[PDB]
Amino acid sequence: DIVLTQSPASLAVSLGQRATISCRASESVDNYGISFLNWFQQKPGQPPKLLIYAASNQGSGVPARFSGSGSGTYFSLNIHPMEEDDTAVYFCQQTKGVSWTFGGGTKVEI
Amino acid sequence: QVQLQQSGPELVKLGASVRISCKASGYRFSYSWMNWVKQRPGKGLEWIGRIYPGDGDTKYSGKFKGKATLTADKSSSTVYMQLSSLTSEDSAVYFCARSAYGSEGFAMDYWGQGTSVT
Amino acid sequence: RETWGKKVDFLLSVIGYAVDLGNVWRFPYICYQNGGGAFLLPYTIMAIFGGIPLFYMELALGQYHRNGCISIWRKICPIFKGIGYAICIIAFYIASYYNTIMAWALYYLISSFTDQLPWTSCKNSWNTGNCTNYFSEDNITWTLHSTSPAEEFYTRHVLQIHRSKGLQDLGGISWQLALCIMLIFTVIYFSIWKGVKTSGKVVWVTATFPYIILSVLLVRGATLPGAWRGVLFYLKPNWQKLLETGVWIDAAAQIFFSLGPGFGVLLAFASYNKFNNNCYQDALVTSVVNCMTSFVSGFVIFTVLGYMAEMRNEDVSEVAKDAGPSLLFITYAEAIANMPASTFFAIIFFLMLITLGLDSTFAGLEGVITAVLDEFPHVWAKRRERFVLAVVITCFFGSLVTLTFGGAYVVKLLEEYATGPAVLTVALIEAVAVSWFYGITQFCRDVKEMLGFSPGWFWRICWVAISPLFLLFIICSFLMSPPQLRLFQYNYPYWSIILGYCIGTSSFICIPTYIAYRLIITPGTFKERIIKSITPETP
Ligand SMILES: *[C@@H]1O[C@H](CO)[C@@H](O[C@@H]2O[C@H](CO)[C@@H](O)[C@H](O)[C@H]2NC(C)=O)[C@H](O)[C@H]1NC(C)=O
Ligand SMILES: CCCCCCCCCCCCCCCC
Ligand SMILES: CCCCCCCCCCCC
Ligand SMILES: CCCCCCCCCCCC
Ligand SMILES: CCCCCCCCCCCC
Ligand SMILES: CCCCCCCCCC
Ligand SMILES: CCCCCCCCCC
Ligand SMILES: CCCCCCCCCC
Ligand SMILES: CCCCCCCCCC
Ligand SMILES: CCCCCCCCCC
Ligand SMILES: CCCCCCCCCC
Ligand SMILES: CCCCCCC
Ligand SMILES: CCCCCCC
Ligand SMILES: CCCCCCC
Ligand SMILES: CCCCCCC
Ligand SMILES: CCCCCCC
Ligand SMILES: CCCCCCC
Ligand SMILES: CCCCCCC
Ligand SMILES: CCCCCCC
Ligand SMILES: CCCCCCC
Ligand SMILES: CCCCC
Ligand SMILES: CCCCC
Ligand SMILES: CCCCC
Ligand SMILES: CCCCC
Ligand SMILES: [Cl-]
Repeated sequence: DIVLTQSPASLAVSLGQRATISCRASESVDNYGISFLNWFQQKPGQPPKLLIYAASNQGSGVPARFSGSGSGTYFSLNIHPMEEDDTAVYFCQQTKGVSWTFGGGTKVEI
Repeated sequence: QVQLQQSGPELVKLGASVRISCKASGYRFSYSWMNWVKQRPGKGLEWIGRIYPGDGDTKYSGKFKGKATLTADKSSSTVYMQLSSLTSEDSAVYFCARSAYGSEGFAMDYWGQGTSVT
Repeated sequence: RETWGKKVDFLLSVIGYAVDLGNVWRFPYICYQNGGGAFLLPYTIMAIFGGIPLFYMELALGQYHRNGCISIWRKICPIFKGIGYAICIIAFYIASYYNTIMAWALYYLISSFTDQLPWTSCKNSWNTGNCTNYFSEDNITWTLHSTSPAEEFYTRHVLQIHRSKGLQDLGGISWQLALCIMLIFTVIYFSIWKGVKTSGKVVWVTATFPYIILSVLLVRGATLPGAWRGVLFYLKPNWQKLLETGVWIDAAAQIFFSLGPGFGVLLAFASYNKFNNNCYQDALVTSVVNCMTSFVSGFVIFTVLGYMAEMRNEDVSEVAKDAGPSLLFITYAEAIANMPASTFFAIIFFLMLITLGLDSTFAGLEGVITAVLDEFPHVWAKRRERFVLAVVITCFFGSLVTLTFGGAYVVKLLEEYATGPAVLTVALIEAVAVSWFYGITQFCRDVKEMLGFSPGWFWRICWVAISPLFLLFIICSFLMSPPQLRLFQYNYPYWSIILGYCIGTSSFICIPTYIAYRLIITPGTFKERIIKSITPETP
């Protein structure tokens, strides 16, 4: 399996501040131009919800607040317009071969 | 719209076995994978395995290769999962996420309500 | 009576020679691109008109003069010596664009080692989307923008074309194909390292399995439902497309590519080990066997295409609309995907295809090595090792543009721009030279002296005004009609025509260059220089 770890542990919720979440993909490469990696969001007591797929494209029913960037090994997420509603846990799953595994998850709470 | 439901709560008995179903509807059944994740109370998500409807492939994560049995049924489009040798550790919530239509391979956000066993 | 003595004798020996890639892959694609049935009659007409006489003339020249395509003109016409350089450039372009199909076949054979063939389903193996696998076993409807798993596989795994938006924007280089083309070039270099192959025993082992496996594939396609709908499309007269369409150019290109005249392979391979040994009875039989093999291959391809069209419930000429050289790796893949022993038969088919491609490319690269050694025997004829390696490196460096992500946009360009018009004008020039400058009477007397039988009235009139006039008319029709193509929802840019015309010119410009260069070294006035350069060089 492909080991995927997240460097951050916990952020601070603040109005009008940028949040940066990165996943470690030291053993990973792009196959056909699209990065096999997804971004999820799971609220406390709610099932997980798709946020950003392929790290570049926006999912279904997601506002323009979350914007993904990066390719290859390092990835990033832009949560610049963070309000009091974006308090949840974001995971990081890769879909390269049979290696589907999630990450540690970073909860945001001030 | 693509509806996706699951079964109700169950009881984890020492040495017994359970069966969790996942009835999907609203799109092509035998065209996308059916993921199965595990989430312990307090801990994070944990992938178990995948199954493609149509007797094509059958994959697992590596830690549930002997405790999970994914069974498909194209008659009613209800994917099953039979666990074996349960214990006090397998008491978690099992979801049912439908994979994408190929290249992207992401979750189509059609997740179930969760089968919280106890 | 039905003695079948002609089928009895010499057939088991001629059938082992006419095995090239220009009849199993080039003929079906050309026939389907212009419609089946309406192409067979112009094909055989152009063949009987200008492919057998030129074949016999090249064979006689190679048997009598016994020299390479660069040294042949030293005893016929010193002015038209640039034909050798033109043939070398044409062969370089071939080896630059011909090895791509071999690399694709090798990659397919490598990927066809698992028990589950990737061409059966597209259940998100590597990169898929908008798939339709269940044709009739589940009885589902077919809608627009639907592609079979074979086409998606060929377009997304073996030739990643989605990375490049067109010919004007080329991506990187796929190492998965370079690692195979390097092994192919190494195997090719290890086979022509010495160049000693006249009557080896490898033909009886590499030409017997291809025929039996082709017959097995034929009977498998015939035992497949939906085959009768493809036979009628392959045997339709369609006199409308013959009148004013312009199918003669593709037919002539296929004839000159499958037969051999035009690439200097005959004059190089026939100038040894044979001298006055039952001439006039080999070229015709070889051409007949090649035409029969091409017809069998086209029949198998159309039999598979008929089933493919009956499964999709669409038109026969609408299944592969913009598909070019990918007609093999789709129809053959879908046909093998329904056989009981799919993996073993696929491996055997790819192995025989690779061996046939190797045997066909070993003769193309040989017509240039033995040709330079006859013009410069004081420097290159001694080494025999530093020249073949140099030409292999040159052909490998030139075969890197076709290995790009836009491979389908480069192979389709050099297919009818570097082989269609160039080979045609080279053959026309050499034929008119041998006819007028060397003299038809002298050639007829030489043939009668070297064989003991003068050519008939049909042969003495072909090289005069039958084949040259036809070639000139085809060249004029090709130059006056836009040869613009279309492939994968993107036909071509505007500068593509200019690029193709420039590519087809750099190979032909050698003849006028040598014509304008030879008249400078020889002294005297214009008429004196012409008279001195017209007569051949004396030993
Ligand atoms: C399968 O479906 C996809 C999604 O509609 C098709 O992709 C698009 O192609 C059509 C024309 O073929 C365009 O009009 C759309 O704008 C394209 N979509 C996007 C997002 O660019 C695809 O062509 C279909 N067929 C296949 C993949 O063979
Ligand atoms: C597709 C196979 C075509 C074979 C065509 C063979 C043509 C043979 C022509 C022979 C002409 C002989 C003329 C003799 C005149 C005395
Ligand atoms: C991973 C196994 C690779 C095996 C490659 C075999 C290549 C055979 C080439 C035969 C050419 C005639
Ligand atoms: C999928 C990767 C296939 C690699 C095949 C390599 C075959 C040997 C290449 C040797 C090059 C010198
Ligand atoms: C009708 C278009 C003619 C384009 C001619 C381009 C130049 C051809 C000669 C190139 C020599 C290198
Ligand atoms: C298959 C069509 C062949 C037409 C030419 C037949 C020639 C027969 C010997 C004169
Ligand atoms: C940008 C267009 C590049 C075209 C290259 C054509 C190469 C043909 C073989 C030398
Ligand atoms: C990413 C580019 C990979 C290129 C592999 C082939 C290199 C050949 C160098 C001569
Ligand atoms: C269903 C019709 C099959 C026809 C096969 C013809 C084979 C001809 C071989 C020369
Ligand atoms: C097109 C080049 C040949 C033109 C005619 C030459 C005739 C030479 C007769 C001796
Ligand atoms: C309508 C006349 C077109 C003439 C085109 C000539 C092209 C020569 C390329 C070398
Ligand atoms: C175009 C090929 C030139 C070969 C020169 C060999 C000396
Ligand atoms: C001695 C083998 C050389 C192979 C060269 C491949 C480009
Ligand atoms: C050798 C030809 C076999 C034809 C079989 C048709 C069913
Ligand atoms: C000995 C290597 C020769 C390379 C020639 C490249 C054109
Ligand atoms: C875009 C890559 C071009 C390679 C050219 C090699 C001669
Ligand atoms: C033997 C010469 C024949 C010339 C024919 C010209 C049409
Ligand atoms: C249908 C075209 C026939 C050409 C005959 C040329 C002699
Ligand atoms: C490429 C043309 C060269 C003509 C002179 C050869 C010596
Ligand atoms: C066709 C080229 C003719 C050159 C003549 C130079 C005197
Ligand atoms: C092929 C008959 C002549 C067309 C111009
Ligand atoms: C044929 C390319 C040059 C070799 C010396
Ligand atoms: C069909 C054009 C002929 C020019 C000689
Ligand atoms: C017309 C070309 C002359 C080269 C010396
Ligand atoms: Cl042919």
